[PDB]
Amino acid sequence: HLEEHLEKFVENIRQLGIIVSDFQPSSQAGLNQKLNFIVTGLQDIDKCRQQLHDITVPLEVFEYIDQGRNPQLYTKECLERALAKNEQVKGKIDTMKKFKSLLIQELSKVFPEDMAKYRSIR
Amino acid sequence: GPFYLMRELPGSTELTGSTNLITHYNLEQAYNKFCGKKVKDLPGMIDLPGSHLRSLIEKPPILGTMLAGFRLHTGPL
Amino acid sequence: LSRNEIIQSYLSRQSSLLSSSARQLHVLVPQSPPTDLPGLTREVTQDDLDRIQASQWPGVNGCQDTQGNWYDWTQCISLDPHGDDGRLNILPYVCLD
Amino acid sequence: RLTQLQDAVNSLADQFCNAIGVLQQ
Amino acid sequence: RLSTLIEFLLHRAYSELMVLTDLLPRKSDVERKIEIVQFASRTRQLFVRLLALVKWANNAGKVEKCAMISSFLDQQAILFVDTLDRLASLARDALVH
Repeated sequence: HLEEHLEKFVENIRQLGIIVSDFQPSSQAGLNQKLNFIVTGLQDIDKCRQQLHDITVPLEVFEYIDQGRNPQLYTKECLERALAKNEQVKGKIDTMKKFKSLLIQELSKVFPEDMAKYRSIR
Repeated sequence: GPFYLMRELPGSTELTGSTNLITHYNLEQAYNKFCGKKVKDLPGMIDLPGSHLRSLIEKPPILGTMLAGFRLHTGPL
Repeated sequence: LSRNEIIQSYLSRQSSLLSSSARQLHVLVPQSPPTDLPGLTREVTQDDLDRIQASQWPGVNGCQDTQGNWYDWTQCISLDPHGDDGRLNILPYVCLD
Repeated sequence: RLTQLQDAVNSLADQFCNAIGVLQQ
Repeated sequence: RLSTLIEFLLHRAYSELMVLTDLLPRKSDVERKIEIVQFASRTRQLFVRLLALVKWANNAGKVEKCAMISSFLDQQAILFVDTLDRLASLARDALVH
């Protein structure tokens, strides 16, 4: 909340400094100076506000963010891959169950004793 | 128990491959939003919000105000 | 250990089937409650010794089979338990050269 | 005969192991 | 937490860039200190964009770890099936012995 607002203010100050550097010395150099000082003070205040919390950095999430993609792009692809994997193992298990049922029917046709005990097992 | 043989039936369980994480954790909405976004990026939003270094930022993430104001001189050219 | 190639899998079926292999199946042998020494304490009944040497004893001297053909221990029995062309061939129990 | 019986028992397992392996694969 | 540490590191990098811009404007030329300040400002803007992306990643959808755990469980089940097959293999190795 407040940290996002501070980051947005820092981005706006960066844009203003870039515009002042690009335009002309006419733009008050003291104005950009005070802007940079306020930006440093706000960065220190944001560090103080965010100095004891969370702790869960360990992921390629940074590579996906720096890989010209958001969490819905690379994260979406990862979630789709996980969904494909989970759907595939379910198909595996279902086909295994079907083959087992087929062989159970065949072994019941083979021996009544086996049918009688497949029934005790069930 | 004269028959012998005859071992234990497993007993039904809820953890199966059946339920996709879409249904298992009720993320069925996250997958739908992902498909919608794929049918429709962060770099695009950044280039739209601004005019248009990444390695230095990643490395940084992995790791007298009056005098500063006056020191302005000898620049802006 | 991946295997699973259609060719690799097909080799497995032929090799396994070869080692293993209308009933034409051996006559069901009813269990005998008294055995020649412990069960019937019959000890040696000369009759038992005479029967083993020349008479047909269903399990002491041979395997009866169905269709009536009698196969002695030395002989090899060819039988067809499944309803298919392939026939289980049972090799001789004694195999005395 | 008895060696054939032992090999047949071992193969009965061979087709179980192989069946389950194929399934997981 | 981690975002707070990232913001503190970004502030330290901004202070270092300000010191470098001071040194450049001091020993740097008029058309050099301005360029160095513009480069430091671009770096600070990139760091702020990276912080915004980190916030968007900490937010948005919070199920990534859930999907990763589900995939890990599926992989563990597959590994258990493979271990069962290898156990059958060692059992049959003992069967020939």
